[PDB]
Amino acid sequence: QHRLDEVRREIELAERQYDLNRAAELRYGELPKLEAEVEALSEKLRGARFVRLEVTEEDIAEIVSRWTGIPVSKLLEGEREKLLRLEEELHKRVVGQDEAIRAVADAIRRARAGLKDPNRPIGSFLFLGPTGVGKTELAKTLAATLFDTEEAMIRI
Amino acid sequence: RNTVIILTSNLGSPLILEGLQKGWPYERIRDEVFKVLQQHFRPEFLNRLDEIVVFRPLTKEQIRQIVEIQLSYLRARL
Amino acid sequence: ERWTQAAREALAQAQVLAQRMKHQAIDLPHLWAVLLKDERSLAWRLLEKAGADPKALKELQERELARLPKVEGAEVGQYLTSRLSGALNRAEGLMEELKDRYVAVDTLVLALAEATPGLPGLEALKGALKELRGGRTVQTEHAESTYNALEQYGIDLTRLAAEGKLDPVIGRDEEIRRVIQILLRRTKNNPVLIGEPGVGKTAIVEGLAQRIVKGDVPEGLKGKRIVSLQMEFEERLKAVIQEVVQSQGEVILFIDELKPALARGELRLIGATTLDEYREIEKDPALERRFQPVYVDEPTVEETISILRGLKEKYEVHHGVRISDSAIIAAATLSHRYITERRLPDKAIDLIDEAAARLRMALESAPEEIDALERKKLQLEIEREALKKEKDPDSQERLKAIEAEIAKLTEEIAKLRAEWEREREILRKLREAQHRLDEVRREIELAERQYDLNRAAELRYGELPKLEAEVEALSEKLRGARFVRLEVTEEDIAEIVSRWTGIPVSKLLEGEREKLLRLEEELHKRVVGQDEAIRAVADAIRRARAGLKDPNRPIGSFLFLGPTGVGKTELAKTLAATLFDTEEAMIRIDMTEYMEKHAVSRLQLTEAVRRRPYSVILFDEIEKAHPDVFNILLQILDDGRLTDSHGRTVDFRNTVIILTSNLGSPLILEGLQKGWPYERIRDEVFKVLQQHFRPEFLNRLDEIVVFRPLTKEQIRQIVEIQLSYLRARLAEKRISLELTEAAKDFLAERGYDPVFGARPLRRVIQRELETPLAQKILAGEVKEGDRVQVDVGPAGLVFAVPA
Amino acid sequence: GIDLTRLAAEGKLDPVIGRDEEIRRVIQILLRRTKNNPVLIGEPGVGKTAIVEGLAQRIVKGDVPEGLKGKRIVSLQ
Amino acid sequence: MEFEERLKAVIQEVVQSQGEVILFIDELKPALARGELRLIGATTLDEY
Ligand SMILES: Nc1ncnc2c1ncn2[C@@H]1O[C@H](COP(=O)(O)OP(=O)(O)NP(=O)(O)O)[C@@H](O)[C@H]1O
Ligand SMILES: Nc1ncnc2c1ncn2[C@@H]1O[C@H](COP(=O)(O)OP(=O)(O)NP(=O)(O)O)[C@@H](O)[C@H]1O
Ligand SMILES: Nc1ncnc2c1ncn2[C@@H]1O[C@H](COP(=O)(O)OP(=O)(O)NP(=O)(O)O)[C@@H](O)[C@H]1O
Ligand SMILES: Nc1ncnc2c1ncn2[C@@H]1O[C@H](COP(=O)(O)OP(=O)(O)NP(=O)(O)O)[C@@H](O)[C@H]1O
Ligand SMILES: [Pt+2]
Ligand SMILES: [Pt+2]
Ligand SMILES: [Pt+2]
Ligand SMILES: [Pt+2]
Ligand SMILES: [Pt+2]
Ligand SMILES: [Pt+2]
Ligand SMILES: [Pt+2]
Ligand SMILES: [Pt+2]
Ligand SMILES: [Pt+2]
Ligand SMILES: [Pt+2]
Ligand SMILES: [Pt+2]
Repeated sequence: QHRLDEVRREIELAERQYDLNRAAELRYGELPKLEAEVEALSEKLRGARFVRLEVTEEDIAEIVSRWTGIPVSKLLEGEREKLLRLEEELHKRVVGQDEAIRAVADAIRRARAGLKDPNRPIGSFLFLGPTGVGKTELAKTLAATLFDTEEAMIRI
Repeated sequence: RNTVIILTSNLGSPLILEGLQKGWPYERIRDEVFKVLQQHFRPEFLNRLDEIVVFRPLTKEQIRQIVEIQLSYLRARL
Repeated sequence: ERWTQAAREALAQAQVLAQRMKHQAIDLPHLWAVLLKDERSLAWRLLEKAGADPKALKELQERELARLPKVEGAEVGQYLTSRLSGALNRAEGLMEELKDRYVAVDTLVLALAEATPGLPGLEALKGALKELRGGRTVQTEHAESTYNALEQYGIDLTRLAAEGKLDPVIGRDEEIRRVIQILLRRTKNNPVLIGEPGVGKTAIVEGLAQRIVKGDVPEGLKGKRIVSLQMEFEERLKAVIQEVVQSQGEVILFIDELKPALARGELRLIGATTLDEYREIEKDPALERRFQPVYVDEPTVEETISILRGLKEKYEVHHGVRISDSAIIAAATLSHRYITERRLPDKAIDLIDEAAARLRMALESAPEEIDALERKKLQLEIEREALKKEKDPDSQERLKAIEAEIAKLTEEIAKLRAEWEREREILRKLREAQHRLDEVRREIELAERQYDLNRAAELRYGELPKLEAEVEALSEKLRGARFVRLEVTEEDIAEIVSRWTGIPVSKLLEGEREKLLRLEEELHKRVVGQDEAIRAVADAIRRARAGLKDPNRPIGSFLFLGPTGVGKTELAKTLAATLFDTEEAMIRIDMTEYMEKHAVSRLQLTEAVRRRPYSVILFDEIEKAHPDVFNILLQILDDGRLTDSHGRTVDFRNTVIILTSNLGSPLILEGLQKGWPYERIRDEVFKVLQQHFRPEFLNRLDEIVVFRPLTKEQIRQIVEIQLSYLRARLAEKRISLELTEAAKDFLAERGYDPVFGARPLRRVIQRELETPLAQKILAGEVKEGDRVQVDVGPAGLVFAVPA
Repeated sequence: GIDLTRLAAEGKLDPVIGRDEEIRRVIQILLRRTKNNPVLIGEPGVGKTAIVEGLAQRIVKGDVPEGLKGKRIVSLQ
Repeated sequence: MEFEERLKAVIQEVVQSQGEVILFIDELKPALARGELRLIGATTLDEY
């Protein structure tokens, strides 16, 4: 990797002095091997009982979780997976009011997927009905389940 | 563009409840309730709403179900 | 003409002073009094730097003036004392002894310094004056002496106007004349220009400036000088104001945006500000002695067009391009019709100026393409270097494809780089021609101001002729040049305009004429059925333009009657879009809500209209409104204007007023069931109307359109046009959406409702089609480019990709 | 001051990517007689400096038009 | 912690160690902008 890097500065430095000479053997011959050498060793570690040269989502999600909350979601769930189980997740905290969940869920799904004007909120609703039977709860739960946190709520 | 806008109100509450006691068709309720709305909200508004969701009263069972989920935190904290 | 404007003005100053104090002989004390205004005054500087303290001089000099006789009428400022005249003529002898082509104010101080016993002699004085290192043999119309407060913080417009520096202001004779008039008033001589930003208030002032320099202005202003002040601060401000008063009204001050020198009746001022900003000024009885307001109204498109044509020259010269008249008209029209922010004069120009700017940014068109091939060349140029060293002699030496490319590129490069030089050069001369072609028009006008028609003829002949054609050949030489930073056209304008709105295809192309003729088509592209309504509305509008109706009324006023959700609001919306290139041109008034302090809550209406003259105004449930509103409304239908809270009326002549109501709906429906004659319905329904609406109202309505229920097929047609967007939306993902007639029929079915109309269709299409389709897209079942097939079946619609 | 055009020359600066407009815009303003001193206005972390050092790299590559072709950018600290 | 005379003598001596020596300032900037000198700090919030 260090060579390949040095070799990149190397080449570029030639495509300035016009010394096509050097720049030649570098871009063709040098860079080729080095690029295969590293890609060779990389692959040479596709299996490592004590190593992983790879940096992945989990790794990212983790350091991200370190600054926020639960990699279980930050990571794992992808918008797609999340939006499909949406009605489930919501019901884990909001009892009944099925009509509400579906509507909100469908609206949001209909929102992503790109079937609505991009210049609008993901979804807008008007909750009607009795008091203390779901409304604010659903609003809270939505914030959490959809945005991985009840901190994503803003009340007026 | 990345926000969800929820708006609450009790404008149709009474009528909605009434529609549930007299047990008349949901559609009859929604329409009856909408009219009321048309009296306190500019159509431009009601028309730009993705949905007009109607929450209803809870059933003894649900209430118990809520008790359960409510107990969860206690279980957890304990 | 003979002495510099500086000294020249100094003399006039002294003369006017003589008059003010009612003197007979314009003596030295007068000249001193005006020359020694501030510490900054040149006469003061030069004198203090020589030895004699100016203050004592001025002090003692005014003493003499105070010890002079009070004459009368024809004896005031009757003549020049022998001493003064002598000094004045001695000043000329001193200018020749210095090489100054004219008599400046400093050379004038020496002369007087000689005619005044007690202060420094030539030797000392010439040395001090000399302590300003040359530059006095310059021009006569401007010696450029930056010493005094006025010259320090003020621009002398009359000066620029003198040297043809000001832009040709055209089309505001009335406002200028009014300003002139006001300055002559004894009671209120300080005119303030009240107008909106961009209207051209300052233009008025500089326009007046030019007239003064041409003697186009009456007496009393004939020699005046207009100075524009431009925003310890007050320390210098006072130094300025107190210096204008010492000029003795011979200098008018112009503030683009105090009382002691004013109320005293010695500070002649010209203002300019907003309406409301001036209203506050109208709260100081001592000041608000009525600065003689002069409301400069925003020019019409035609006027704006003339103005643009005026500066046409300047712009294309100061920027080196060619602004076609076509583009000019566009800048005026398009702005006045779709630019809600600024007001005409300004915005139109900004458009022309801003559309051209892009041509300047369009200079880096060569390097980009030249270097684009350069790098691309080095790519293959270095690639060969590797194929030259062969391990495969008769397999690698077949790089004749790459080598050939280098040549071509070496060709294209040598081409464009040299070809570019043409454009660049052709421009070189052109810009020079436009400059001399200007220096000539300046020279000529000059002559035509001093009867030296000698030059005015030799130039206007042959000379001028050349440039005009030379700077005409050079332009014709830059046809479709690779670097066209010349012609500015409609497309260019329309584009920058579209950048602030939408679709040049219409903004541009579409001419009111073409648009008004296809009106019924366009409307039907979005509104299904209700043919009677479209026709009526369309004909009313067409009848409106063409000029067959009172100019003082809205373009068209209507009352939509009939069922609900069958066209009314849609037509209203569609109209706004099709007629005003945007649904943003709509303004709704949900009357069913304004049931309280209504009147007050709309002078809101006036504002929307105020910012968007061309717009459709929709009043829902008109019957629910209270008599109060009908007045504001009725006032719109008549005279097509309206007075808001503040006062400044808003223009409604360019609006379309649609009013809805369900007053006859039931009867209308009944008439359709019992299938009785349309005329029988209309008449029956009209009676009802006559019971809730004042005849004055019903009579001032261009049409009383009646919407009717939709037919099964109409719905389907709506379903189709409704699907259009979904499609145009799914298009962004190359996803096609073909539905079965069965499917469409299903939506039509579920979509329409007897009492609600086609309102439900949307919710239906959303749930029955969009919701499912969304799940498929997120789930991945529907990918990019797929052609989604939709058909009916049990439990609702079913989808199918390909298969 | 740190010579960015030099760090670019030696290939020390990291690859700025995806900001053609802004750069070109600056390239422009850096040639306008009236106002030739362009100021980058933006929130912290958006990549303002990148724009500059990005421009630096172009100069060293001749990727920049004429009039800046040989220029040297120095960052005062 | 002529003052800077010795300070520089220190900072320039840590860099010559080649990152093999970490400097710890309990409660400099220049030789930190260009890119060099591995440092570990510690302070109150406001300062930072
Ligand atoms: N459907 C539900 N599922 C779970 N908990 C519920 C539900 N409905 C109501 N609750 C409980 O009731 C309280 C408030 O519920 P919520 O739906 O936010 O009603 P509310 O209309 O916001 N009340 P308030 O803001 O006080 O006027 C919380 O303690 C909830 O746990
Ligand atoms: N009558 C006119 N003749 C020529 N140019 C004009 C005229 N009126 C306005 N303009 C142009 O419009 C711009 C502003 O003109 P100006 O007369 O200063 O108006 P304004 O209303 O005072 N602007 P503001 O000070 O922002 O409120 C300049 O670019 C002028 O060239
Ligand atoms: N003639 C029509 N052409 C096209 N779309 C129509 C038509 N009639 C009704 N619609 C549809 O119905 C909805 C509203 O139509 P509109 O004509 O504005 O009725 P309305 O006056 O608003 N009644 P409501 O919505 O019930 O208060 C929109 O979804 C329209 O697409
Ligand atoms: N266009 C880009 N290409 C590559 N890296 C970038 C780009 N823009 C920003 N960065 C990176 O983001 C970080 C900050 O970049 P910078 O250009 O300094 O932005 P900033 O918003 O100005 N912050 P600051 O200078 O500290 O006020 C550095 O790590 C950069 O490498
Ligand atoms: Pt393996
Ligand atoms: Pt919350
Ligand atoms: Pt007097
Ligand atoms: Pt004279
Ligand atoms: Pt001010
Ligand atoms: Pt530009
Ligand atoms: Pt551009
Ligand atoms: Pt609208
Ligand atoms: Pt009402
Ligand atoms: Pt109203
Ligand atoms: Pt220290």
